[PDB]
Amino acid sequence: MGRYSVKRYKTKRRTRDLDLIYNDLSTKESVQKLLNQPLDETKPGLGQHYCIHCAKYMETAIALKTHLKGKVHKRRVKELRGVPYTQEVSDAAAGYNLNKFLNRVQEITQSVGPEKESNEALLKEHLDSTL
Amino acid sequence: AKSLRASSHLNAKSVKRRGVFQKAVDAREQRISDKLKEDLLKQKLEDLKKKE
Amino acid sequence: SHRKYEAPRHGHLGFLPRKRAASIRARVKAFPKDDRSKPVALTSFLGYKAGMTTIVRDLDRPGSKFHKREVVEAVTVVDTPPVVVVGVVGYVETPRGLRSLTTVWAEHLSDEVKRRFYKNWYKSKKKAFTKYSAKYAQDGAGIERELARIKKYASVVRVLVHTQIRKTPLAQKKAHLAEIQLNGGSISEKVDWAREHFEKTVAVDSVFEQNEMIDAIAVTKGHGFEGVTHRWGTKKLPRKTHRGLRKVACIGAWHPAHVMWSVARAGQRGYHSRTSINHKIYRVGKGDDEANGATSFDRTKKTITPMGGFVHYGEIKNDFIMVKGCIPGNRKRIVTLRKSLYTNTSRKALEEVSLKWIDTASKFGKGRFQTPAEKHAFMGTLKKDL
Amino acid sequence: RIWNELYKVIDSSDVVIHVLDARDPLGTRCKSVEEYMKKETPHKHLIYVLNKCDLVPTWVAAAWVKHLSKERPTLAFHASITNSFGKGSLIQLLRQFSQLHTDRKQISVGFIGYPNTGKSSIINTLRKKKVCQVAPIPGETKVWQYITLMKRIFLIDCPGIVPPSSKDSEEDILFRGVVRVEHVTHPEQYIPGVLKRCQVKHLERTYEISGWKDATEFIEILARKQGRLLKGGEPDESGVSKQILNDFNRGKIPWFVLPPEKE
Amino acid sequence: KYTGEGFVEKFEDILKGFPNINDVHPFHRDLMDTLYEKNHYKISLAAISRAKSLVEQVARDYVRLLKFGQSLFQCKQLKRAALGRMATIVKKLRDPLAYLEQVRQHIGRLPSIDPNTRTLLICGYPNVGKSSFLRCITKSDVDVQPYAFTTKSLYVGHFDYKYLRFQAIDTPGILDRPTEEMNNIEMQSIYAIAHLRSC
Amino acid sequence: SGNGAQGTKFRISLGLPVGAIMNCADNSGARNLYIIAVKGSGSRLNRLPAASLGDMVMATVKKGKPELRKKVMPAIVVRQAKSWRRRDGVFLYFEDNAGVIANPKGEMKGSAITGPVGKECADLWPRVASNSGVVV
RNA sequence: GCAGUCAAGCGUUCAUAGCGACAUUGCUUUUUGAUUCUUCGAUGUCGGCUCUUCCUAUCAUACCGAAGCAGAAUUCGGUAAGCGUUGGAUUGUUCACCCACUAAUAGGGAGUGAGCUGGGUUUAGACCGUCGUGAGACAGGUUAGUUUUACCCUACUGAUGAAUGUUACCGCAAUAGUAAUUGAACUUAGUACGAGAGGAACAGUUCAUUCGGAUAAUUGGUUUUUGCGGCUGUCUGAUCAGGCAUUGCCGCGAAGCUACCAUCCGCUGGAUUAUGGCUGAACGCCUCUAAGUCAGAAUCCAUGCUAGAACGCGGUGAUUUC
RNA sequence: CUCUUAAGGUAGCCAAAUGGAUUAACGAGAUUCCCACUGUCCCUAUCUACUAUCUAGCGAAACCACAGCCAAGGGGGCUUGGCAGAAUCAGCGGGGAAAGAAGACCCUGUUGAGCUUGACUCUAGU
RNA sequence: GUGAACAGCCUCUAGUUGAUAGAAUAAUGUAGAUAAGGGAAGUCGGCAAAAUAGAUCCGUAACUUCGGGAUAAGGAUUGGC
RNA sequence: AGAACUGGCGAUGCGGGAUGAACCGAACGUAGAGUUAAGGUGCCGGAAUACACGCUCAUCAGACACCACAAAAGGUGUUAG
RNA sequence: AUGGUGAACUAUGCCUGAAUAGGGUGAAGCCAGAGGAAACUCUGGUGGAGGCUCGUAGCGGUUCUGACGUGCAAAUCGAUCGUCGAAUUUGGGUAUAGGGGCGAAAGACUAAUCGAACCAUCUAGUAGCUGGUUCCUGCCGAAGUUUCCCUCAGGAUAGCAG
Ligand SMILES: Nc1nc2c(ncn2[C@@H]2O[C@H](COP(=O)(O)OP(=O)(O)OP(=O)(O)O)[C@@H](O)[C@H]2O)c(=O)[nH]1
Ligand SMILES: [Mg+2]
Ligand SMILES: [Mg+2]
Ligand SMILES: [Zn+2]
Repeated sequence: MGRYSVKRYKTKRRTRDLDLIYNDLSTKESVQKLLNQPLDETKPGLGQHYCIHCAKYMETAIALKTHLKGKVHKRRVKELRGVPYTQEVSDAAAGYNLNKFLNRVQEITQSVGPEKESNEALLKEHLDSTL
Repeated sequence: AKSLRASSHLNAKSVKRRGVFQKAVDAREQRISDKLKEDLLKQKLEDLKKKE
Repeated sequence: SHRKYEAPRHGHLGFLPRKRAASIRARVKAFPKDDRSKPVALTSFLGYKAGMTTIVRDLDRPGSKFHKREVVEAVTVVDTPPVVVVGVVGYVETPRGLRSLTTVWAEHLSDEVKRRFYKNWYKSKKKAFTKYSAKYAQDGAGIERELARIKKYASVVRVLVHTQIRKTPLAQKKAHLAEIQLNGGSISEKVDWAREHFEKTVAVDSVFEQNEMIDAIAVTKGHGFEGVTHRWGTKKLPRKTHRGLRKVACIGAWHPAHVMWSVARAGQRGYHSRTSINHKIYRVGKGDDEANGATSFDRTKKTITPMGGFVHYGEIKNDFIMVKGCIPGNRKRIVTLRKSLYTNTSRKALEEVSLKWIDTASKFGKGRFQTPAEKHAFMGTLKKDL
Repeated sequence: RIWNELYKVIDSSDVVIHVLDARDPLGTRCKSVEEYMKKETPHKHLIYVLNKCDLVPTWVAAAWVKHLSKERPTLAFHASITNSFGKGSLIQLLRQFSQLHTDRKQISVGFIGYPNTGKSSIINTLRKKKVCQVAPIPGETKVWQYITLMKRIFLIDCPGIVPPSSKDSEEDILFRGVVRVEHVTHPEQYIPGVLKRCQVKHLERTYEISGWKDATEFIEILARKQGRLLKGGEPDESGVSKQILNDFNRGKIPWFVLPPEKE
Repeated sequence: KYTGEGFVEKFEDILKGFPNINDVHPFHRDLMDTLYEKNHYKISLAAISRAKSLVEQVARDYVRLLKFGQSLFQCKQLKRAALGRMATIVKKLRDPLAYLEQVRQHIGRLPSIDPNTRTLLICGYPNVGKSSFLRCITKSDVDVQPYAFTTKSLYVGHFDYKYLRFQAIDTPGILDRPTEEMNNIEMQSIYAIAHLRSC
Repeated sequence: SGNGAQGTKFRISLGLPVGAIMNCADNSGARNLYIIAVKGSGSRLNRLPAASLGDMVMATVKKGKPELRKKVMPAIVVRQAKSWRRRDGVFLYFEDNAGVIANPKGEMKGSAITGPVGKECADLWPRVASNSGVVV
């Protein structure tokens, strides 16, 4: 209603949403594409220099390090731990395809979860080894 | 465009009025005129509840 | 000069002068003709409209892009408790106007009509058609002579009625009067009808049905003294202009040396008698016939009335008319519903409508649950219940 | 409004002179007026002045006066209130044109040309103080003014003139100082202009920067070195192109169009 | 000004409209000679091109006088003096405009033929048959009447063989002659056989 | 509507006015399209010709390939960002404003449209619906 | 315009004393659509926002007439002012131009110098140029610069109101105002018409443009409901519950108001114009006209819609006991 | 009396590092553009306080020939028409020799006094 | 007390609680705010608002009288325990 | 346009021309009666909706400035030569 | 014109007093370390310069279609802005006086007075032009034209009236 929440959360000034960040940290293709990339002319660090968590290009390699050691980073790293929230949750909570929601939670518990964690380990290795 | 008042259109419309398009109305008047008669007879029975 | 940029004016010169009406009750100005042949029929019913709600349907409009495809819309509910007939006036036609020359009354009349005729009920001895019915004793004779007059002369017959405001959730005790025209044939049939209907009552079905282009009049929503800018729709002068930005800047010229009747000024807004015409009846419900808000499609046994009632208004316990769009007027008024003035199969006024879901969610907030059963079920057991 | 101002000072003046940008004098000549002058007013004398003879090499100015002294007299010239060249040459030349018209009592002398060529500055370097206004922008003077020296001679200065030919073309009108660069819509598209005009060594010396391919690179590499870029993190195409097109016409980056080959 | 640009409109639509006889295509370039006469054609338009320029000149010269006009009378006379000159220029254009009006009517009514498509010419003496071939091979209304020069211009008709648009051309007929002089009617056919490709 | 637009165009809320940059969905290589006029627009005093979803607009490329720049061309809008009502009852809106460039007949330059094309735009123009991967 | 030429006529009578209509010849720059980049001293203020109305000398919409008008599109003309006529760029100036939408971007009048302004009135400051021995002024050019109503009468817009026995309810309608507009979709159709390219329209249907009158179901906006929660600083010993921060700030927020930023609705009877006709004279042919008469434009007068004469009018109710 | 066009290949010889005023810095100095941002605008809507408004007490001023409805004509009042019904309240900014800034901006005086010149007559000083 | 601060904000001692009131909550104003989508299309002119702002660390161009320009520009952060 | 003469107004009311410096009439003490001027006699408005002979129909006649201007002519409008 | 009175406002000089948070930058000098034959050339400190800089009180007065225009006010109020350690701000004392003073020069300022202050007198200064000019009745009743002074103004002169 008032001015702050308006001029952060307009439709124009929208961040990437956590579902798609979870799906880009899920598998080692979509990590390593975002880690490599081409040289873009537009984007801050001529591409490059990109936290996958906070979907955010930096200028320098140094101003990544200072980002990574910070509560603004650790904010999102907590938010991406659990099941990432989709329509299946808010449907199931009414009482409407539980079994698809339970089969999703089973696969995220068993198959996808430790895969996407074991990617984040390789991010923690890759970023700190490069920097 | 043609106006509301255009002679061609109002001469066209008057051919429609007469045919299928008044028959709808003159059925509906006969449907209501029944219900107005059947509305009385209820109230004439409601009198006969007291006349008993 | 010559303006140099042509542009339409602001506001209609037809609707003028833009003043307050004479009565919380727009008077009808015209009735349909008189096809001297048809069965006798009331031409207009008066109710109290008191609602607004949201109806979907599917719209079997052959041609349109929404054919065989479900549409949502807004519909207003006019509550319409049955009308009762208590006078007839005969108008003779003249080289001057139409003159009325005979009102006849129904022997006994309700407390309601009496209260109409009185400005201070809480004192008056209530002494009205007492002396009238006093005359009306003996073969009644005098009344028969006056009915005879009407039969003989007269070229329209108008029926006087009133309402049963004592049945509306509304609190004003005092009922209205009106006049309504009978359209069927001969003075004789008309007047005989009115006689064999004195003191009786006329429901809402027996003046209407589904699918019918009916037009409403009323005196309609006041906003008091208003500005030139939001009375005519004029522009606003740029910013921090001397002597105000909400006005017409230039109002005149060296000739004529007069402000003109056409230059959009400040004054009253709303409380005018308007006619809006061609509104389609959708659903005519009966205060007995429970499960109104239901449908052949819904079956979910529930009344039109929404949760916590309508707003500023009760609960619709009688013949209600639904319409579509918006009658002029605000909740609790009195809209008189005139039928058609003319055959009108603009092929719109023809498609037999079928409603697929009537909305009965709360209006005093954000709607979420139709029936309180729904609400409770969803929430589950709460605190003090159990 | 300005072509009216032109045909005034031709009609007023007794020797028109016609100043020429000593980078590219063939482009900056104009025909048209000279064709008019011979037909209508043969008694008006007419004479070129090459100036900006700083901004090309010494043989090139010497060549151009050779290739133009065929059709008309010509001076090679350079204008500064303090540190000039051709000043005593031009005074000497005018004082002759006076002494021919010994009846006349006075003799006005006009300064036709393209914009930004140095008419107002030449008037200043004759007077040896600041008399006309001047700027690096094209359209500085808007109307004529008489300026005396020697009593018997009066200088005049009209505003600059482009003749309205179909070609021309837009980039050709750019690369002599005529358009104020601020008002062009996409400057980026014209930069392949200055890459064509300039030698790459000179453009590499100036900014400074090292090598590339296409102008779209050259702007980017420049704009990242200049540090001249928008919020997050797009390199400034328009403004940096805008500044190159200025430095070109102002004479921060050296170029010159070649004379006709010798014989 | 406004009376000036009244004419300089009206003529410009003529000059822009008419087909520009050289730099068309040598078949058409010829054909319009053999109908309309190419010199009269080119002159008549060039007269209108000149008369365009004089009206502009008269407009621009008088308007420049009319800014020094010191009373209503002087100005009024200068105005009438401008519009009389324009009227005189246009009154001197009576013979070309009558000519062009009639070539416009005719040149609309020519058939379009593509030179570049597959065609076939249909040639010979008068009275042979070669219209009634064209009548029966294709859809076309061409007259079939027993005397010599019934057809006076190139008629056309199309037909599909092997899923492909052809075009027949019936063409009025030739006599043997001493061949330096043949008629504008006969010459159409000779230039049709000369310029066009085809069978 | 004019040429290309099949059937009756139906009303929705007017998002983009004149001089309003919107993205390019097709794969021609324009980055974003600056609106300069709206076809089938009225005339009122002081009103600005406003486009909406499924409307043809004249549009200059501001950033992109040098070939596509420096010339106006038609374009169909495929996402609005301002909300509009569907006649089945819901208001809705997309993440951002978007268009695709096209000839006056309504035939497309690009082979494929990225992102979700709006539903009204798909019904109105057939050749958009052919290049639409994602509808709605 | 100047200089002639022919000659229906004037010149009291009149051919050839002088004038003299309608026609008509002379160039003001090349007969082959080449360019022709010609922009050549307005010594006076207008230009624009807001808003109304009028004229018609009609740009568009309606109906007609004529054209080598086959369609399609267009040009020229007739009646016609009912109804529309836009969005921007450009002051090294715009007495204009361009490009874009559009059914169309017609021309004017009364303008809007006390409703508000930008240039110019326009003074005191200053600089540059020209002129003057100088004080100074001007062929110029550039920059900075306080006039501020209504509370009076009228007009305009809304709002009460004494008096015609009292008081109440229901009505009539003189007069005045009046409103709707434009486009394209399906179908007729890929038919008529055409060698082809291409290509309509009346019946029957569906949506939108501009305008208008409403309305708040729904979506959006707004919040002193200071409704609930939260945040900073300080203050009440702490919790609690609170105060102050010129509504302290942040989130959500019903109700109310409200938006082509939201939804609904906006007509059919008479008499005519141009023109097309009928019978039919004047005039033993003939003629749409003289008598008479049929059709026919978005026009006109009504229907419908708004107000209801506060010195226009009707019907009906009750009419005080000290 | 006779007389003036040589300099040649992307930067030249030269002169006491530079070839310069295309002068850094500073500016409530004048002007153009770009980003960001926005109710400037499309197109307006809503909210708060203090006014206005009604009441109690208190209570001025400008201005004022008389006045106060229009049309046409007479080289607000007269002539010819339209018309015209007490008493009033809130707004309003068209008109009112209703005012009011009213002076300005031109023209005329033999008139004022500020200033300047080989104007006339004197004069301090030298 | 907060804070870099005789800034602003809240308190103790001391000192005021004086300014004609009351009842409503129309238009127009004065002072002050917020606004979907677009983002200078407004205007003679981005006028006026909006945005930026404290501190720490990374980083900082042309030009220069070599002192400057420079808080250039542009980034990453900030509570509580 | 500049010269010459004679009237009218200025110092001057009154009747008529709907109204009016110069146009038509007109010798201003205060009253009464009669008769007229110019101009008028459908009604406004005092006085013939008099008498007589002709002419004219105008889809905005004319009732006049007249001895002019738009003017010279266009018409299958009417009458007399 | 004569003769007086003003520096309490304000202009400048002089004598004597008083007043001006907290930040940013970091000049010479000096110390240590690293190169050098020396001159000195790099690194880290220290030090605290400047008609330097952000910015309080102070002094000022840019901008706003600001508020208010018989106002709170014969110059105020609100917001925004300039400057803020010195060519700074300011109290008292003291000097300069009118055709003069004083002036970082605007003809600024000299007690709401300034291209020449204020007060009294000569003085009822001067009238070209403007405005006004006081009872009744009766009788008589004009003139706007020549002519010359070189002309316009200023007039002389004839004519008209009793
Ligand atoms: N190097 C060099 N530069 C010059 C010379 N003359 C002029 N310039 C530059 O050219 C620019 C333009 O000078 P102007 O005299 O205004 O040119 P202009 O068009 O005659 O000026 P206006 O008459 O006012 O239009 C100035 O900024 C000078 O710096 C020259 O001889 N040598
Ligand atoms: Mg210049
Ligand atoms: Mg044959
Ligand atoms: Zn991160």
